[PDB]
Amino acid sequence: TKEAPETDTSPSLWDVEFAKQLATVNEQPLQNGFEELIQWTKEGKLWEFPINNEAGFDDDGSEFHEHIFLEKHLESFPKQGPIRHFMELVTCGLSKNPYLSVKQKVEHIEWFRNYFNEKKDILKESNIQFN
Amino acid sequence: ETYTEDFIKKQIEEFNIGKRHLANMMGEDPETFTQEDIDRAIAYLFPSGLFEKRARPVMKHPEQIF
Amino acid sequence: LQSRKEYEQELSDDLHVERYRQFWTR
Amino acid sequence: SLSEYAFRMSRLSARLFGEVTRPTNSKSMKVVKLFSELPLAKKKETYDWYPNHHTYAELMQTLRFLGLYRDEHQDFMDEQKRLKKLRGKEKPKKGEGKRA
Amino acid sequence: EEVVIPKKKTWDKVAVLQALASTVNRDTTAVPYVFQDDPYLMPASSLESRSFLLAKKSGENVAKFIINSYPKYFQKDIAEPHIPCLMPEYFEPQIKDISEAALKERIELRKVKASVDMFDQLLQAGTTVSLETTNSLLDLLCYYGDQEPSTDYH
Amino acid sequence: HYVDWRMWRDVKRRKMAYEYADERLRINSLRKNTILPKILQDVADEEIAALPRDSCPVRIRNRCVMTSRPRGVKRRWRLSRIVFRHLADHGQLSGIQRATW
Amino acid sequence: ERPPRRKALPPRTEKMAVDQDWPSVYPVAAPFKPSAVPLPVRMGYPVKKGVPMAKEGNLELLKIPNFLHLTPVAIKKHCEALKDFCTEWPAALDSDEKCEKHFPIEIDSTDYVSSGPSVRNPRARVVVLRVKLSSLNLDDHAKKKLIKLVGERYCKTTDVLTIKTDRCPLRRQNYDYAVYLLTVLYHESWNTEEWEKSK
Amino acid sequence: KNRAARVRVSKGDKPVTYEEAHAPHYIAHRKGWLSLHTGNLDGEDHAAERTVEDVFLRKFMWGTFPGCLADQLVLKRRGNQLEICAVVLRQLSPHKYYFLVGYSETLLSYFYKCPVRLHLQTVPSKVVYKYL
Amino acid sequence: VDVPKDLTKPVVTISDEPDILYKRLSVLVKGHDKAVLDSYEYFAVLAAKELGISIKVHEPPRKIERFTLLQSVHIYKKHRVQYEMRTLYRCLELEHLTGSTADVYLEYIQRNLPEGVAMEVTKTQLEQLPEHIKEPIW
Ligand SMILES: [Mg+2]
Ligand SMILES: [Mg+2]
Ligand SMILES: [Mg+2]
Repeated sequence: TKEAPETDTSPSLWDVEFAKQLATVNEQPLQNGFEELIQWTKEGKLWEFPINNEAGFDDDGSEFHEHIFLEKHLESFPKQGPIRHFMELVTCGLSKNPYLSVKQKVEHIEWFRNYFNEKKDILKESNIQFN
Repeated sequence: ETYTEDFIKKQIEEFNIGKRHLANMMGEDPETFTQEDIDRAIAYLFPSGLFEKRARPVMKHPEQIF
Repeated sequence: LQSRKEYEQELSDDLHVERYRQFWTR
Repeated sequence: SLSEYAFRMSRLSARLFGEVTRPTNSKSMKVVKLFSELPLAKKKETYDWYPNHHTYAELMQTLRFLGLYRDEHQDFMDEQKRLKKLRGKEKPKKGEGKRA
Repeated sequence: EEVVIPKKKTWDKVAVLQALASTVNRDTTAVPYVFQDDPYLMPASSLESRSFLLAKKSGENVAKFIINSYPKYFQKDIAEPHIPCLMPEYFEPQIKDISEAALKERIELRKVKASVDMFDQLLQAGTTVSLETTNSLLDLLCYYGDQEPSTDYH
Repeated sequence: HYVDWRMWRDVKRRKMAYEYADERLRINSLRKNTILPKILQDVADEEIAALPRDSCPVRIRNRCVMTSRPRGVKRRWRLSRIVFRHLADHGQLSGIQRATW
Repeated sequence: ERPPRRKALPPRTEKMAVDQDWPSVYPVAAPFKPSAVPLPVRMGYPVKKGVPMAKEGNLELLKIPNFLHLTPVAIKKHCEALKDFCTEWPAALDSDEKCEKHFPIEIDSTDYVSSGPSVRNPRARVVVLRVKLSSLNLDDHAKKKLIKLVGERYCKTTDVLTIKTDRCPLRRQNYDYAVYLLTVLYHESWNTEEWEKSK
Repeated sequence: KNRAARVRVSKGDKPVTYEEAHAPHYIAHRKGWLSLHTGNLDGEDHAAERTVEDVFLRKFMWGTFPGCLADQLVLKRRGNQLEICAVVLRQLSPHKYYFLVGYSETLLSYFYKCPVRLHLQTVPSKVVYKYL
Repeated sequence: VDVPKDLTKPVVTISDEPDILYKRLSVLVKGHDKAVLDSYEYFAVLAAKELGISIKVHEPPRKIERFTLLQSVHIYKKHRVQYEMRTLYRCLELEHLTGSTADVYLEYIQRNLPEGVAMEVTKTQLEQLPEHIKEPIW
């Protein structure tokens, strides 16, 4: 037969409709209770057993180090001083939060970076330099 | 409700028919199936945790029930 | 009375990023 | 209240387990607690405390109009409202009320 | 000493149910499972066998009509994991711009009248149309013969 | 279509508090510590007080989801004591029964 | 009305033989159908000089989670088809001690089955790691330092170190963190620092 | 005098079913629960949501089958499955009953985002446990 | 006589990946009804025996939670109605189970879990030492 089918090209409506007619001849009503659950599981209506409480939930495929080690996001912040100490508590708290995704945790970190940029004048009067 | 002898006779007939069906479900010989085996089968097939035992599902001889 | 010591002010080395970064896989 | 060996060993353990390393008083430890847990409002119990009464009432109202749901309570008020119009106790028009 | 660990066996998500269904056979004393297993509701004729299924399918079509007519009441998802097949369907186009990209949306929605009118408007505006987009329009029009696909209600 | 205006006001309070929860938490974090300078804390105090009043979580009142009763509410079922008994006494609540011992 | 009122058919229990294949009647879990169960079962508190209510129109039998779909005949037949789905446990690990020698690390995870539309459960993310220090390549110095680092996570009576990780949202992420903590704790215990001479 | 879910004694001509006859101090002794779910079990969450769903279903089925229900509903939950068991009368034509079953199963499945099965048990007349 | 001639068994593929060993499975089932748990215990025990799975069964002590509510809609404080929610337990201890064997048994019993019954499965997984902990690097 053909070596390399044109799978890249999207099939036309005629091809799609023809496949539907193929499923019609094989379509029959449910015969017993088992067939109903089999159809529901295939359609995704019914839960997949054994029970997995994380079925269908994967927060962007994040690794454990992304959630816990957040020091890579404190580069812009000062390396020493009260700001670094304050942000260390925030990063420590965020590393212990299982209800926030990595993207959400970065938003909290970025919020203080923008907040201190707007408040540079106040920090300068307190002998603190930000950026 | 008045239970005539004809009504009781039909109940015993259904009890005998049902008893053989019950033994078929449990995979036991109907000829050797006893009254105690009926209660064990009934309790498993229809688990009821009602505190009063008289409110639980029961399958006895019609003479003992009526 | 304020107690300040030399070792109490030493920052802990971030061994996760440097020393034990190779352990994040396998 | 610890020796040098105990203090540094404890501080080393905090770095290993990701706890607080720098000496922090009780007041500033609340910042750790604030970000370790969801706020009270963000909890699913708070913002989803009530069922969507708009969804429930309007759906049954729409289904009643479609005839697929018979609201016995609503039919009671419609009949009672109808009898008041015959009795003359009809709702006055807004703006053009009894008092002007 | 070395211990041998047996190879892991993999099976489809519905393999267990298919295995269990093999144990039981069909029931000779019962009507088809699609019908209700109630003596008053069991069909008593081949005519009733067809009519009851049609009546039951009529109810689903009516229910599907209300969901699509009023999607606002069924947009709250509380199922974990999410169920795409238990959500309202949208058939109206969501892009009102007159462009080739927006035209392809109506082509996927099988709106023959909307597609043919927009294609003429796109051609009158002078903007070029891709050959694949033009070919896609032909397939929709040729298959349905320039007729609207059957819908639940207008 | 809520039970009454008091329930409707509570929904507005809950909705607003959810929207401002992230912003309020971040600002309140600057205030609950002794590390930041007092000048920065005083600015944060004014900023959090400039947020809308109904955004405060303290103004949220747990009410019965059926009859909007302010008090006598079981938090597990979110029902008032009167409504809870009505469902429980009819056997419509799973696993709930009269207690005798 | 051209015909009379519709007449309900006799229940199909009368057409069931005494040697019928019962599991076919109840393939899956189904509510109690009086017209489908050929048993003269009665349930309900009887009135004075009365009898328990018949199975027909009996709501009490409808509220029982009946096991008619899990008869002992069916259970033995169900497991026959499931034998191909399982794997043989290794005969080398005859006892628990043999398991400990070859697999000294034990991981505990919990799964919850609850009825509802949502399967999410926050308690499933917890991963517990237990390992005996005797099975680790530890010398005198590292073992003494390891106990101090972990604190109460090590039980001296059982010589078992327990690490509980629940920071990450996912169970798999917590499993990696537990393995990571054991790796770091072991290597850090071996490391000898200059300040340790002040002990 | 206690008045909760207690049908007062009539002149002997009031028919009452098995559930309606028993007082609330019988829900663990002589009658069961009309709904079964793991919401109220110890260490189980989502108890409040299940209660609201149960209340809606009873009112929905009451209006979806006007004058058809002969007894209280029975609600069962096994994982994602939701089964509703009802005892209805043999007055409405089977064509109308089948239409509602298809309609109710589809509408509730899309409303609660979970599969729903409805089981009907027809009776010739409303079952009378005793005459009060 | 209308029996099927040939039956298509479900496809099971023996992968090259090694299986996971479960040391123990503590299947705890909670419910409001003791008879249902007893019936479910019989189903679970019988299923385990036919599958060649070692199982030990014991009953954890039950938990009863009681709370007090006012009886009258208005005043009358001295009169109360007290409710309870009894939680009955039943622990199943499976031992020496592989990953595939535990996967099939749990699916068979979870799908057959009666309504009103919740299950908490504690899975103990046996693992070898990580390759990084074989020898120190310093
Ligand atoms: Mg009003
Ligand atoms: Mg308050
Ligand atoms: Mg009194």
